[PDB]
Amino acid sequence: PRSWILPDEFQLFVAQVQMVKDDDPSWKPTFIVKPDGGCQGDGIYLIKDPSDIRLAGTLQSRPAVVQEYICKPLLIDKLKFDIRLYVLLKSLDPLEIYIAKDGLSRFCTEPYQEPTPKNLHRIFMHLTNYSLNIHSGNFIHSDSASTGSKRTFSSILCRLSSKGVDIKKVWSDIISVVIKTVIALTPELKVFYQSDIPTGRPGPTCFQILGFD
Amino acid sequence: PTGFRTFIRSCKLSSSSLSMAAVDILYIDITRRWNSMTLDQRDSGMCLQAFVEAFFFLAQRKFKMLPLHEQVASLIDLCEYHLSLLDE
Amino acid sequence: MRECISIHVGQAGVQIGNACWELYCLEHGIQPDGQMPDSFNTFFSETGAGKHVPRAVFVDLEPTVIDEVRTGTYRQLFHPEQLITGKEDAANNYARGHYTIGKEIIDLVLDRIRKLADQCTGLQGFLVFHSFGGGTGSGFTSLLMERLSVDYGKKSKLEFSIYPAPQVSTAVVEPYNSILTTHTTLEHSDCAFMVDNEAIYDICRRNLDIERPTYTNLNRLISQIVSSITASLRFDGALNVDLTEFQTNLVPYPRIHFPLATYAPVISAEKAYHEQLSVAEITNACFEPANQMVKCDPRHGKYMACCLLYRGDVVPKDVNAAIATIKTKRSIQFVDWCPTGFKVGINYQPPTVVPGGDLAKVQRAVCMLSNTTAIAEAWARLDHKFDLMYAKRAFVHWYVGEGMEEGEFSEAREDMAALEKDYEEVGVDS
Amino acid sequence: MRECISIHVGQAGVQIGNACWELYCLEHGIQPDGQMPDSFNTFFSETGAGKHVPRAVFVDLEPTVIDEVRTGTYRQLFHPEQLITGKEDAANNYARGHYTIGKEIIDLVLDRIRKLADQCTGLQGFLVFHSFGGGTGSGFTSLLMERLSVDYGKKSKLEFSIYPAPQVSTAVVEPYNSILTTHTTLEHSDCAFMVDNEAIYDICRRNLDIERPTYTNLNRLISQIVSSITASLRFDGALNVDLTEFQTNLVPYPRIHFPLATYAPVISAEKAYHEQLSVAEITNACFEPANQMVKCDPRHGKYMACCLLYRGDVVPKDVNAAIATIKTKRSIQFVDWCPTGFKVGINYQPPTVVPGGDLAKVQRAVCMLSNTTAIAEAWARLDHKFDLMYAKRAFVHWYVGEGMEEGEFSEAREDMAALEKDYEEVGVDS
Amino acid sequence: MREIVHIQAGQCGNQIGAKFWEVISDEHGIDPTGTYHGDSDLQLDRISVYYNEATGGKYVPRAILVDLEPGTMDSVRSGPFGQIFRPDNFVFGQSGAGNNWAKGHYTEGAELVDSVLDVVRKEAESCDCLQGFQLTHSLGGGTGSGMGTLLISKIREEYPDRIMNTFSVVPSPKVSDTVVEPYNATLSVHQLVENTDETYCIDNEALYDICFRTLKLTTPTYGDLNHLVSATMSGVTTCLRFPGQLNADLRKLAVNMVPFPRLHFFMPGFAPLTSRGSQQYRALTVPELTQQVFDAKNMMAACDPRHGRYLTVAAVFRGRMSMKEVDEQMLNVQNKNSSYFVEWIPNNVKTAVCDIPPRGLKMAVTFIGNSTAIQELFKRISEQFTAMFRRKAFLHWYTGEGMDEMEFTEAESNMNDLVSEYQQYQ
Ligand SMILES: CC(=O)O[C@H]1C(=O)[C@@]2(C)[C@H]([C@H](OC(=O)c3ccccc3)[C@]3(O)C[C@H](OC(=O)[C@H](O)[C@@H](NC(=O)c4ccccc4)c4ccccc4)C(C)=C1C3(C)C)[C@]1(OC(C)=O)CO[C@@H]1C[C@@H]2O
Ligand SMILES: Nc1nc2c(ncn2[C@@H]2O[C@H](COP(=O)(O)CP(=O)(O)OP(=O)(O)O)[C@@H](O)[C@H]2O)c(=O)[nH]1
Ligand SMILES: Nc1nc2c(ncn2[C@@H]2O[C@H](COP(=O)(O)CP(=O)(O)OP(=O)(O)O)[C@@H](O)[C@H]2O)c(=O)[nH]1
Ligand SMILES: Nc1nc2c(ncn2[C@@H]2O[C@H](COP(=O)(O)CP(=O)(O)OP(=O)(O)O)[C@@H](O)[C@H]2O)c(=O)[nH]1
Ligand SMILES: [Mg+2]
Ligand SMILES: [Mg+2]
Ligand SMILES: [Mg+2]
Repeated sequence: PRSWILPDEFQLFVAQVQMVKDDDPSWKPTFIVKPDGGCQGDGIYLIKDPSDIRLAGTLQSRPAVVQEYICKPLLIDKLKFDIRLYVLLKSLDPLEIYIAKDGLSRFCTEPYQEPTPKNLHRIFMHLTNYSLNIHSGNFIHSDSASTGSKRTFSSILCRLSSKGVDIKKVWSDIISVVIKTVIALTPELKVFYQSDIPTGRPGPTCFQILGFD
Repeated sequence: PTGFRTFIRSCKLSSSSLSMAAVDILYIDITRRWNSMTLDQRDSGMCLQAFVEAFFFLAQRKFKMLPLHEQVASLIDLCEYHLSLLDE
Repeated sequence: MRECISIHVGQAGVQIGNACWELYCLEHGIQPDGQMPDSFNTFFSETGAGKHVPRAVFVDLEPTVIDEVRTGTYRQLFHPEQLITGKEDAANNYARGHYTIGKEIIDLVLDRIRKLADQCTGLQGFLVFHSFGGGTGSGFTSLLMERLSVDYGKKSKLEFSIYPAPQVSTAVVEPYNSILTTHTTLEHSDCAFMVDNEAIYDICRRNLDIERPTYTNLNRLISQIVSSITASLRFDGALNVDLTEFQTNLVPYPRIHFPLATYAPVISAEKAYHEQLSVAEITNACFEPANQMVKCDPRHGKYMACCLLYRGDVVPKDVNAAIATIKTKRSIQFVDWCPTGFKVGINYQPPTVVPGGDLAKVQRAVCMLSNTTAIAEAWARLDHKFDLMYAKRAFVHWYVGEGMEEGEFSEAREDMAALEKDYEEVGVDS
Repeated sequence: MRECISIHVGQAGVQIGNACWELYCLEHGIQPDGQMPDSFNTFFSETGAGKHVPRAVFVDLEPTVIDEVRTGTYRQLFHPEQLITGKEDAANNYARGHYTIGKEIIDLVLDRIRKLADQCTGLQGFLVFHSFGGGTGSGFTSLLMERLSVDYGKKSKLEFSIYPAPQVSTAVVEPYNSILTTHTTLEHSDCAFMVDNEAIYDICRRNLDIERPTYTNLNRLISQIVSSITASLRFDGALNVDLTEFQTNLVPYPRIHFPLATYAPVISAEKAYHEQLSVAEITNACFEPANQMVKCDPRHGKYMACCLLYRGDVVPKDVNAAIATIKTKRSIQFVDWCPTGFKVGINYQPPTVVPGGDLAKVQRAVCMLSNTTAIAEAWARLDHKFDLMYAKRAFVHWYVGEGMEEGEFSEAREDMAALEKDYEEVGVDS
Repeated sequence: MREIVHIQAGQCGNQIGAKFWEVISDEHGIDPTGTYHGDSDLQLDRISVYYNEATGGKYVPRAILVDLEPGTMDSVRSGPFGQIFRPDNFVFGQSGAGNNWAKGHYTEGAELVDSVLDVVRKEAESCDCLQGFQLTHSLGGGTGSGMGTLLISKIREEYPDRIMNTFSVVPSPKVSDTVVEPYNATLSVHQLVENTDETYCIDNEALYDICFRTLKLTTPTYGDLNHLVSATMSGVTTCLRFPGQLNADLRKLAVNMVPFPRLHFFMPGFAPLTSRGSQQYRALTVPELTQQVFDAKNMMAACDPRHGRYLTVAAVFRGRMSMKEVDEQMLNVQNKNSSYFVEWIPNNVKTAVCDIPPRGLKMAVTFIGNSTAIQELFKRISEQFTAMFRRKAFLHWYTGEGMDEMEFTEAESNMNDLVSEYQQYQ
């Protein structure tokens, strides 16, 4: 989804929102603000207008990202869930990418509803972070791979196929977006590899395990 | 800046329309913009994204009235041809 | 209830303001410390202790020109916070004073200007003193003007500026800055008053008979003209020209607001005992090609509006006689659409003489303001210099480094060309 | 018959009290020996032989700060029983000031307070000066206020506190004490004015030009504010405001009693001879979001209520004109449910300038007690720091080891969050 | 009021304490004979913090001096300011316990610890309000490292509510004059971690570095090294004995230095140490003191702070400066070197100000720094210890002096746990 970098691109974000609103008065977007250095969902909040950005304080010097919020995800048991997939990058030259057949599906602890001004503050129904949902009273710890707030991605895929959904196409497009992210992100890694491990000098080989959300 | 000028002189992108002064002005403007963009204001030199912007501008200058995918790619092909001539 | 605020910006503005305020203090009897040993209300604000503080703010993006004011003779006169100074000089760069260094000092100047305006009930306009061909005087002046319209909209913005000479220059980057200041002096000003140093040098050499003059005499002449402009707001006389009547009688069309200033009874002490400086003589001396303070031939163009500000022992009948005889010679030709092109003001106060000056004591003086189409000749040479410099991109990297694009260069050149076209076309007859 | 009793706790409290009582002695005309060479029957009591004993108790947990007063300039001023000191300090520990050492010295302070309050006929209320993250100044103040409310209910208790600064801090355990002490401030004090050291440093640098200030200048500024508050009780004049009157007018709801203090004519005695301090000038300077004594900006808040206290040559006509002028401005905005958002007060006594100070002998001065919703920013900042430690459970073992349970921290956090939401909800529009 | 009882142990402890007592007596204005000859009314207000008033304007320190060799007692007694001490505070043995920690902790120390504790109780009970004790010793010998552990273990249970400091000298790898010395250190750190409120690591090689580099001293001696330790000792407790804008007692320093109970090892420093021919070329300001106070060159411990990150910083300034300048300087450090600071402690620096400066000087600071880099010292000793323990070396002495094999393993486990827990918060 389209993104803006604060505080550098705040004016561009405001101008774009204003122009689209003028073009479409019925347009009621929802944006999500996430800190660059923030992890585990800390500092991430939801806004409906560019003016809703908290621009008064000492915490605004940190760069942030404003992103178009996906207001309509798939819901399983009326709970919006995200998928953590483990991807192996074997080498940059030649490029080698491997994708695990199973992942971890993390579910929200509250029923999902479309973003409204009355439920923006409800982080449990809008954030799928495990560290944030674990403190909720509705979090369920289950040893089964198909129940609880944390499940296996293969189980979710097979439940989806039980409704007649082509899981092969789903897996194909997951593979496509994963490979697309890796190729989009590779060139800076080749630059960093050259900077840190110059050609002609002894050095170890490198690989990585990445968690795609 | 020496790297940019060597690149320009190697892939022969310079011509009557684009002289050395214009190349230097473009380099200075791009470097200043990308240094100011980052949180740290030193950024002594040019990162990769600024080089991507410069390559986009150069590809826009050449091969006019062409799609963007055809652009950049055409300039890459020309630069590779000139490099192959250079090493050969 | 007729207060005016002056904004001396840049080195040239500061050292013209020194002479301006010396002359003002002498005229109104104010000592260099602020105590008199009404008329003084336009330029001075009175406090409880009887101390008169000047109604002006000094701004420069460097200390070296202001500390002389703060440690000189007139050090107890100005408010300590009205002398605003920066830390790093603009280094003859428009972008330096408009985008990078001048952006850190604009807030203090705006706050002090708002503080000054809070003390005025009959505020009339602003008297911006600056100079083209300089980093601060071209960039910070633009920033200040732009924002002084966003804030005070209907107020007047009178501009006194120094223009580059035909062949006598100081910096190799003068055409760039002077072209870039065209936007601000065009669509953020009401009357742009221009003077170049070469013409005042010639005037000093011929009239006052000074072989090697310097900036002080030039600034004193500028102060005399500025005092003549506002001499009606403070003193009393027969015909009084207000600030708004001046520009409603001098500016024909909105974009044509670039008058020309002249001061006739410019004479040394020795050569004044022999010449009877009657009203006709000085009135004719105003209409002399070798007497204008911008190097341009007034016979190579039209005459649109004329304002004659008389001070001293001037009876209106003699003014009518001088105007009548002026409209007889064919060497001074006007525009057919202005059958009446003469505005007259008469005030009683004679001009004053500062100690250690180069101007003789006289009992009548005339300041002449002319809206002539001979300024395009001045702009054309500078435009040619700019094109020659810009054909091979020269010094442009300095401007681009501080945050300016080449679109600014192109647009400024186009704007100047359009203004020149407008001036050339307004001279046609129909 | 208009008596107030002063209490000063901790090093900050005692030093502020020194400044304040020197100011009162200079004002009413009392030598440091308590004997003059009426208006004093609110901070002083007269014995048989002309002595004037102040109505204040100095309490501290460590000997040095009080011992400085015991052997100093004002040695023969306080009844030595009124000077109270312990044996060991709280060591920046709220638990020590509340549960371990404060309870060991709570009897003497109450006995002396009773002895002082039995010597008065009508008691307006107590005054308490302290800190907010200091240990003794938090814990012992909490204990003292908790017992004072029980023993002297339905009686005013106004407190002046030094809230922790957003950036500079003199301690590492500051947020813990600050968060734990905002329960008696919320539920045991009838009013509370908080000042920030950083704001006073900025004010001293910008206004008084004091490059390197010490704590004495800050304390003198607080002394000026406190004298401004309790001026309609001692001296007479125009419209007079007592403690109950401005408490009613400035506290809309019982949970909102956190105003901000401002003193407009802060002049370095060298800018005084260059500007006039009219009623409009000082009234505008009070509302300027730079001359504020805490690090909050009203521009990101709404002005819930306003109290103005004028001293010197002030007439109601100028006050009304200035209030109207403030009303017209749209940059500063009030909430909607107070059409009349001001309570004004005029006194005749000019402010007193102490020797070796930083102020100037002005003719009129104004003190602003402004209730806005911007304070929610400041607490928030402090709030953040607090949890940034409590997540790692840092430095908690000290507080736990001195009779304080683990639940008090979370209780105070929840209380402070509730107060923040309460202050935010009143800013909504109808 | 708020008096401290001083204890010296070993040769290193006795010499450092003698220099310290000369320093404090000069500061408070005390004759070597024991009289007061000084020009100030503030030198005698809190004199009841180190001294006791005997008959006829005589002042006698606390100064419990202990040793198992009766040579250091004679060295201290016949020596500058050596009759200033009470005659019966000298508790001396008959043999210096060799270089054996077992001897001074189990056999020779046992027959003298009771004798010491009698005089310790006798002095303490003559105090209005005992703030605490402080011990100066070295962790490389038998008498020092054994007595300063046995005595501290029995002083802590007797007065659990008081304050206990220790200016210990941690053994250095390069400057080594003892063979069995690592053993002693490994057997002491684990008792200096649960029995003392504070502990200052004073490595000798850092003192030599300061003398060679900062002071341009060709030939330093032990007196020059002890001068710095005495300066830091005085700067730690100045706010208990002279007035200030922001006082900082020992307990106030403790409460905002140790985030957790066992993180009480610090790095000392003294701000204005310059030279003798560079003085004229310097200006005595707050910013320059803060610059020579936070450098990995003015630190009295041999571990680079750049290798770790500070958890907390103290700064007991002494002089008539301004508070705004101090606060501004502290905000610059933290903003400039952000990486060298724990993120979960905002404003890690705790400040203080005392008016009276040390004689001659018009401004000084004492920097106390809790840093994770201190773990280096421990991980530098353990390795050596292991190098000598896998092949049992010099262990017959300790084994025959009553100890058993398991104590060494327990001590190594405790020290390893301390290193790991200090690394946890990095
Ligand atoms: C040329 C000159 O001006 O000499 C000064 C002096 O200022 C210098 C040389 C002194 C001098 O110190 C040293 O030479 C020195 C040598 C080795 C190790 C440590 C110090 C001085 O000895 C130290 C002495 O300082 C004091 O008097 C302090 O009060 C100090 N006094 C003692 O330690 C002391 C105690 C008992 C008997 C004699 C001295 C002190 C410091 C902290 C707390 C209490 C007291 C002074 C002014 C000097 C000399 C004499 C050269 C310095 O002293 C200190 C530690 O502040 C070393 O760097 C500082 C500043 C100067 O460079
Ligand atoms: N007639 C006068 N011309 C002046 C005076 N001072 C400067 N100048 C002219 O101005 C030009 C130089 O520009 P300035 O140095 O005054 C401009 P400023 O100081 O504002 O720019 P920076 O160099 O960026 O500081 C040059 O033509 C000078 O002859 C003056 O007092 N009178
Ligand atoms: N504006 C002032 N703030 C002060 C002053 N003295 C201290 N303080 C502030 O107080 C805070 C430090 O805590 P205090 O000095 O109040 C400690 P207190 O004596 O109350 O308790 P103990 O810890 O038992 O000594 C910190 O915010 C200082 O800036 C002063 O004179 N003026
Ligand atoms: N700074 C000082 N370090 C010292 C001094 N004396 C010794 N040392 C250092 O400490 C170590 C030896 O300390 P000591 O001889 O005082 C140990 P102690 O006498 O307590 O042990 P025993 O051998 O059991 O008697 C060794 O590293 C020495 O270089 C001294 O006076 N000052
Ligand atoms: Mg200049
Ligand atoms: Mg205290
Ligand atoms: Mg020994």
